[PDB]
Amino acid sequence: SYNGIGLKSAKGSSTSGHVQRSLASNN
Amino acid sequence: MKLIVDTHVQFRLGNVDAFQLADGIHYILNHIGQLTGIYRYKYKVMHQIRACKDLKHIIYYKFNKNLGKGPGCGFWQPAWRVWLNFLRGTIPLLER
Amino acid sequence: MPRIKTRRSKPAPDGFEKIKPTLTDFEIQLRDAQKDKSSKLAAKSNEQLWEIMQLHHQRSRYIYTLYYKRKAISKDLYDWLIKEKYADKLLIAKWRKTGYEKLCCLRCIQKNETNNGSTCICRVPRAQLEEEARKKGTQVSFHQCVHCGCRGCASTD
Amino acid sequence: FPFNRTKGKMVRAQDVALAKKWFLQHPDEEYPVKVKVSYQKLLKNYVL
Amino acid sequence: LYTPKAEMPPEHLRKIINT
Amino acid sequence: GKALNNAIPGGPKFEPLYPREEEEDYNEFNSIDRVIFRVPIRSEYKVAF
RNA sequence: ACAAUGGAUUCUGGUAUGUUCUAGCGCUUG
RNA sequence: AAGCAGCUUUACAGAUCAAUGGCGGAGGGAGGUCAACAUCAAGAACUGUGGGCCUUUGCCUAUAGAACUUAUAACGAACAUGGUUCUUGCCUUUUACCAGAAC
Ligand SMILES: O=P(O)(O)O[C@H]1[C@H](OP(=O)(O)O)[C@@H](OP(=O)(O)O)[C@H](OP(=O)(O)O)[C@@H](OP(=O)(O)O)[C@H]1OP(=O)(O)O
Ligand SMILES: [Mg+2]
Ligand SMILES: [Zn+2]
Ligand SMILES: [Zn+2]
Ligand SMILES: [Zn+2]
Repeated sequence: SYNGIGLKSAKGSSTSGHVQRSLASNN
Repeated sequence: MKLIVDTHVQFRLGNVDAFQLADGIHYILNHIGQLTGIYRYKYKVMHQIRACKDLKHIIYYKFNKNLGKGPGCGFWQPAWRVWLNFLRGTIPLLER
Repeated sequence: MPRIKTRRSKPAPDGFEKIKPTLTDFEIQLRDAQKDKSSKLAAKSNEQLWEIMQLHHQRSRYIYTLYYKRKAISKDLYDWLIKEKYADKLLIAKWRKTGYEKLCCLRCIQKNETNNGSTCICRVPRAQLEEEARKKGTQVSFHQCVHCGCRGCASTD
Repeated sequence: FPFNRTKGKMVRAQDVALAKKWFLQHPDEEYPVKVKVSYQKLLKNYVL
Repeated sequence: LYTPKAEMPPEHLRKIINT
Repeated sequence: GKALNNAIPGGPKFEPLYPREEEEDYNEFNSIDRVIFRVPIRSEYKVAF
């Protein structure tokens, strides 16, 4: 969910806006 | 309009089963972007063409539960309503 | 309920096989009347539309005289002929009225089709048309109405 | 609605949205990603 | 002074379009 | 979720209703040494209340 | 202890442009 | 509510068979992919009628009637398009477009 991360929109970004959590950052 | 009327002609001539008629109408309404070319002259129709594509994903994966990949799905009622509402707003446009 | 014999359609009642050769002869004349006989005149082209309105009248007079005049068909057969569009429900519904006994068709009494609020002139009695033309000193100029080519539907003549 | 009724007015054939209730619900986790977008994209037309 | 529309036969339309 | 520019996990995504968001006031109000961090404020918290 | 997936196509493109192409007799003089 | 009485009717035998009094009657019923005209988004909102004030309006007071629509607000348990303006997107110009707003 949009927990403060990601984009305002994917319209002008030229990306998809797909956010996935970094499995590397845990501790 | 003719492409939809012709399938009922093919059904009535006996050449086409009633399931193929339901599948044929379902094929037309979901493939207007490749059977007509209506997008060239009114590109706001890409909302309606992508609505009929997005409805097809909802219909197929509920129709094809425990069935294989194949043609015969003819639940054309959701995609029929899209073009009837597309025709609702282009009557005042084309009359002008 | 349609004209086409579908499977939703009800099978015909008992007296239908006696009257079926008479109704087929009206049905093959209507197929020959719609045949696109190519004619260049507007005077001839509506005269071919006039032949269809005559055959629609005559097919409905036959079902009218079977049931209302001579009582030769049952009410269940007569309701079947209306639902299967063999007879005009609303034109027969005028033949039962007193002034509209020999009514030409439903279009020739519409007060809104005409430029005046009037019926067609084929509704007018012929003896009335002879009288008004006698005062003018001419013969009557009406021959056939433009809607279906009638020559007088007035009940008195 | 409308199965809790026993009477009511007629609606048009246009107005009977058979597939509207499918995207007003959560799909499930089992659906692939190309059809979960179709649930979201039909919701977007519903909201507007 | 309003009577409704007169309900023509099907062949009357059919002859016009053939013509 | 459209008005707050949040994304419900199954819901739709929109444009910002107020895209002029990047302005800010330099102030001691919402700084890190002010805020107690106990529960992450989810987007479902922002939409429920 | 992560389930988040934007697009999409038509039209306006070096000979353009411009002119002439009375056959079938209009009364009299010439 | 069985039963008795009171009441209302009822097929009525009546009293009267008058003046009466009550209810019903002094140009139908069901409909129609028929038409016309009104009316359908607002102090939670309407109109008729009587009374008073000011000088008709408005207010106050008394009374009668309110169909349809509306509270997770709208005739439609449904859902398109266009114009203008602002802000973006695509990035040869335009049209056609992108996707948010306001009217
Ligand atoms: O090739 P796939 O990825 O497996 O997808 C196909 C494809 O649709 P999509 O490519 O958009 O998913 C077919 O559509 P076409 O493009 O070939 O026309 C569609 O059937 P239709 O051809 O009738 O549209 C078929 O659906 P199904 O095989 O279930 O009838 C569907 O396969 P999926 O079932 O995997 O979506
Ligand atoms: Mg230029
Ligand atoms: Zn006549
Ligand atoms: Zn006539
Ligand atoms: Zn006539």
